[PDB]
Amino acid sequence: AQKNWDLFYKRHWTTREQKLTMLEAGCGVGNCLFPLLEEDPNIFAYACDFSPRAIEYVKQNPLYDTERCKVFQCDLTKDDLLDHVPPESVDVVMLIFVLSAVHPDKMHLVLQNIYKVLKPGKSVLFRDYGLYRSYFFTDDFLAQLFMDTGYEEVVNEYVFRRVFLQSKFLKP
Ligand SMILES: Nc1ncnc2c1ncn2[C@@H]1O[C@H](CSCC[C@H](N)C(=O)O)[C@@H](O)[C@H]1O
Repeated sequence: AQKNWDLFYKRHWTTREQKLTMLEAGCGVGNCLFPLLEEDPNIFAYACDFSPRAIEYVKQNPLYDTERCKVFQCDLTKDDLLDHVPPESVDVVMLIFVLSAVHPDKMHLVLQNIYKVLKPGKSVLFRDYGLYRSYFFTDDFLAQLFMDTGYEEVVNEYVFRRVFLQSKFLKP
């Protein structure tokens, strides 16, 4: 698994864009996130990625500042988010083009990990491929997955823009 994702380092925000605290799972090289962080200085981010070759690229980018963003390697499927992220401390979690890469059987080990750090009021902005080594999701299969892992859906919607899905789920 991670082997394939690490080989690649040798799927972008699309108008998805205060004391906001945010986590970007599968941050990547943080191409969209780092610009956002410069534009607003309030935002503190915890960026986590499966591949270490990606985390070094993230540190290399000039935009990277250590006091507006914390970057750490983590496999959400097995590694624990709480060890680097304080509990119920995040106002936004963004799963963008990342749940697809995770296997369906393990796909909820992440929604649960993200769940502990998410503040009870705050939600999880989602952006991923839909249908009607990634996998694609029908709008119902996905809403069930947050429901199975305890989150409550505010928005689930396919975008035609190969398909995309825009979904917002709120932790109770
Ligand atoms: N189980 C897993 N644990 C951690 N990161 C994972 C993962 N499965 C996929 N990823 C990460 O998912 C990311 C998706 S692509 C990068 C993010 C995208 N550019 C954005 O703007 O959000 C990759 O960086 C990959 O390493």
